[PDB]
Amino acid sequence: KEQITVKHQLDKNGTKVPKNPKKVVVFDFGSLDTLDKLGLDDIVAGLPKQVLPKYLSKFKDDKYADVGSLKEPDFDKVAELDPDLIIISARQSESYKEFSKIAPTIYLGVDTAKYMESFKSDAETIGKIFDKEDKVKDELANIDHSIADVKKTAEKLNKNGLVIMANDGKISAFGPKSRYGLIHDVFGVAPADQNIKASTHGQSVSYEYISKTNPDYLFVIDRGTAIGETSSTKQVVENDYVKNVNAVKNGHVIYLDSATWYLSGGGLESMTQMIKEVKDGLEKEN
Repeated sequence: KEQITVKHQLDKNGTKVPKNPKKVVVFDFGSLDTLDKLGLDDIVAGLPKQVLPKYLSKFKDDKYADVGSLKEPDFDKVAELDPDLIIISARQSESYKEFSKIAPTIYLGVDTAKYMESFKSDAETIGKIFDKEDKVKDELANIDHSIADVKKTAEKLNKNGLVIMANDGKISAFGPKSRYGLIHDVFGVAPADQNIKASTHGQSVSYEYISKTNPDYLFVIDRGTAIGETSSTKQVVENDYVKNVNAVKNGHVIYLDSATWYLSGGGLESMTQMIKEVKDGLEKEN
C-alpha cells in the first residue's frame, strides 16, 4: 500500500501513513470538519461523541464509532476498529505513544503562537493524505480572502476588543497568541489589553477588570455551555457593574458559538464559521 510521509508537531522527521486511508479515528474536531468539507465522511471510523458542536451533529450517526471523549479516549474501542490512521491534537498530546502502538498517529493541532502557519500546514497535510491537494489549496485561498475582509473591517472601526471565557461565573481573558488570540492575531481586532498573558485556560480576571479595560467589543465564550454545564454569560455581561462598558452599553457583546470555539476550531469549516461570527459582530450597527 502506497505510503506518504507526514511531518507533524509530534514527529518533525515524519510519520509514514497510508495514502487514502479508509478507517480513520479522529480526536481533533477541526480535522474532522476538514475531512467533512472535503467530502471524506465515509473514511471516518470513529470519533469521541461525548459532546459535539452543533455543526458536527451528523456524526452522531451510528455508522461512526463512539471512541469516548476528548480527554478520556476509549483506547480499547479505538484498537477494536483496527484503524489505519489516528489523528489527535492538544488534548491527547500525552497519549501519542499509546495511540502510535495502535496505528500511525499524527498530531494536527493549531499552534496559537503561529496560527495561520499551523492552520495551513494541517489542512495541507490532510489534502496530501487524501489526494485533495487542489481542493485544500482553493479552500485556503477563500479563507485568506475572508480573513483579509474581516481584518479590513476590524481596522476600519478604530475600536478595540476583549475576549473572555465564562466558566461557572469565573471569567478568564485571552489576548494575542492565546487559545483565542486569533481574533487579534488573524482577524485583526485591536486588543483592548495587549498585555494579557497567553495561555490555554486564559488569565483569571474580575468584573472590575472588564470595567477598567473598557473594551469597545466584547467577545464571549461560555465553557459551561460548551460542555453541557450551566451557562454563566448573562450574570457577567448583564451585571450592573459593567453596564457602562462600551461593548455593553453600545450592544457590541458578541456571543460566540461556545461549543465550536471551545471543543473545535482549526478546520476548514470551523474557521469559516469563526470568521463569519466575528465579521457579523463587527458589522452590527450602534
